[PDB]
Amino acid sequence: QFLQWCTLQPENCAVFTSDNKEMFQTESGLVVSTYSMVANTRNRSHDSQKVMDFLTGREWGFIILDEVHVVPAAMFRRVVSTIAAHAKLGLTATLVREDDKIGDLNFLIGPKLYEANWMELSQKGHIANVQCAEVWCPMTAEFYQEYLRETARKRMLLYIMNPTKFQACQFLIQYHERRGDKIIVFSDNVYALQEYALKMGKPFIYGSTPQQERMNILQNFQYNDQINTIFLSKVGDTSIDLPEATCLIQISSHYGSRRQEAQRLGRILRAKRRNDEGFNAFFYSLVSKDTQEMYYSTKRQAFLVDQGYAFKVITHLHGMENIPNLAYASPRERRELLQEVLLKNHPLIRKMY
Amino acid sequence: PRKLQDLGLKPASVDPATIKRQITNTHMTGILKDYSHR
Amino acid sequence: DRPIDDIVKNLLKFVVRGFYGGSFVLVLDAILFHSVLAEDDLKQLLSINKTELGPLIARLRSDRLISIHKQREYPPNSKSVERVYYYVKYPHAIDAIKWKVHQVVQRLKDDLDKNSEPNGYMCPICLTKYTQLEAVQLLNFDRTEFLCSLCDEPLVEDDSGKKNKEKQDKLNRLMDQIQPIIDSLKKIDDSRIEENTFEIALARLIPPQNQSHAAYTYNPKKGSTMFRPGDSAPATLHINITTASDEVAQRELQERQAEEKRKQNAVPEWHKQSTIGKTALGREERENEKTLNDYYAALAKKQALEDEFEDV
Ligand SMILES: [Mg+2]
Ligand SMILES: [Zn+2]
Repeated sequence: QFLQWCTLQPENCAVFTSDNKEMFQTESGLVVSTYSMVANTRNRSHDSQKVMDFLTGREWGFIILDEVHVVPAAMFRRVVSTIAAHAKLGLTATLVREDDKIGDLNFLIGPKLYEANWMELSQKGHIANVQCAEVWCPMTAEFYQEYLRETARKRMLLYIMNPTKFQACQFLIQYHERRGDKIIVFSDNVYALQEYALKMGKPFIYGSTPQQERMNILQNFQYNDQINTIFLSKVGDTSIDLPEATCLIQISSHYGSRRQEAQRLGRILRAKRRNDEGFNAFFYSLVSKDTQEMYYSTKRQAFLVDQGYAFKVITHLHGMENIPNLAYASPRERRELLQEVLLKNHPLIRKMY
Repeated sequence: PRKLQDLGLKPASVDPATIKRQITNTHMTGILKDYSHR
Repeated sequence: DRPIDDIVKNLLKFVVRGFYGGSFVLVLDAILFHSVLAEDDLKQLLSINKTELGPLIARLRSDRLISIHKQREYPPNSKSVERVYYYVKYPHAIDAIKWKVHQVVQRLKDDLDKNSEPNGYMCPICLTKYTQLEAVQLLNFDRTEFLCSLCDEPLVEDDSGKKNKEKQDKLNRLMDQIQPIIDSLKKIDDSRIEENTFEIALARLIPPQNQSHAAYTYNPKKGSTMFRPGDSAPATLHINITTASDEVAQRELQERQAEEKRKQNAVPEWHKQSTIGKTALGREERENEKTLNDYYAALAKKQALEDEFEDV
């Protein structure tokens, strides 16, 4: 974005990441790095140590903190003091966090300058409109029987792969795929993410994947008509641009965190076709009934309601029974899933050999 | 060709020496098409 | 093609017909009428033996009016043999012709200038030529006659004193005779000619014979880095007429597209109606016309081989 919008030459721009660490030798320039590289204090190698001396020795003028809602952390805040700058700018869509350290931003980087209302921009055609919905999926009796006995730690895994949610996710994905919508599926639980993708035969992305592979999957999901849905994880929860994304599904996510709900919603607020008449982005949150997820779900979406977005309860999806095939329809398949999830927890010598 | 240029006559030829010769999710084995550039 | 090609051909035709004998015209004309020509085909076109063809090709090659190209051929039915083809490289021939014309004119001018100088001297015995400066220092004591060094004999004045006009006549005739060459060259310089090659010449080929053994094809060896001296040189339109029936058909197709277009943005049914009270999810005129026509007719009467291939 920097190269295309402004007129800075590539000569004065240096990127300090794990791949390349060269620093611009010109009089002045830009460094687009990450908090991890600048916040590290203990183990810095020779390649990175020279960069650190270059950063510290010179007196910089400006610092930009994208997603500044994580700057007041224990050691991410060290970059503000270590790096010398006469002006500091914070840029975060969401300015809230679980702990009471949000107010600390006042003296780390300064006060709040301007806040833009979400609704006002939405009606002006600058951001897309979202029809937030919360689908209630009652767990089957067989699974719920083990729900009561199972401990909380394994309880999460128990109701994250309930058969009812599979039917809702599959039916919703197919319905939106027919409509011609680019669907993004978010799932904090890696094991659940893999289970969804392996059965559904759709690509999935999670922390272990390399940059090259995820980029290839991302490019295919955008420019190829064959693939219209992807299965993302917490990796892409922030500062990712997906203009083609219009539909979002959240089978299960990060407990009581609120910023995660809002930041993930921001992915489909990027819709390129946000000005065509009658366009409404779709944001779903499948929640199991009679489970602690309802307590978490009602708590995590407490920031969107403040902004203005309203959540609609969908007790039943019309036409869902007439779908040809559904996951774990027969009792035999359901019991097979139940057991599997329950079971989860000298050069001379060389010639001889 | 060089000799003709010395005499002022345009040579319709050139010296031949001047001519220069001139990873996860592997359950989608082949669905993923390489849309690397646009 | 191009007008310049004819001009170059005319220049070659005049040069060969004037500055060469008879058989030279036949060989060059045959290689000008056709493109690259196999040696075997050239022999039978003119019906001249190989021994007689040698002197003609050799001299023409020496003057660079004809270029040679040798390539290995692999007949499907016989052992491989090297074939020789002859063609014309216009930049080479024009370059050679330009130099030779200048040299001949320059030689006569230099010879004409030489004849204007004093005659000189020579010794009848040893046939040694002496210049005026050289003869002055060899004269005798009496200073009456020039004396030779080797022979010690009186010298004799040289000839060429009366040729002052003859050489001028020679130069006059050549310039008038050689007029068309300069005129052709002047037009050639104005335009730009593209250097010819064995492959390029084949584009204009007129086969000499019906079943010539030589294969008039250039199949360069695949990815060969070897370089030889002097062997390198510098959507369909269809139209459909739409009638009244087709016009409405297109409208119906357009209407169908418009109906489907709105669907991608249409809100689902779940979104429309609040679903809290529903269940859970999971688990005859023709005769009248004829009589009218008959009646109106009465009114008018009353009033009145298996290989890889691709589909192109
Ligand atoms: Mg951003
Ligand atoms: Zn003598």
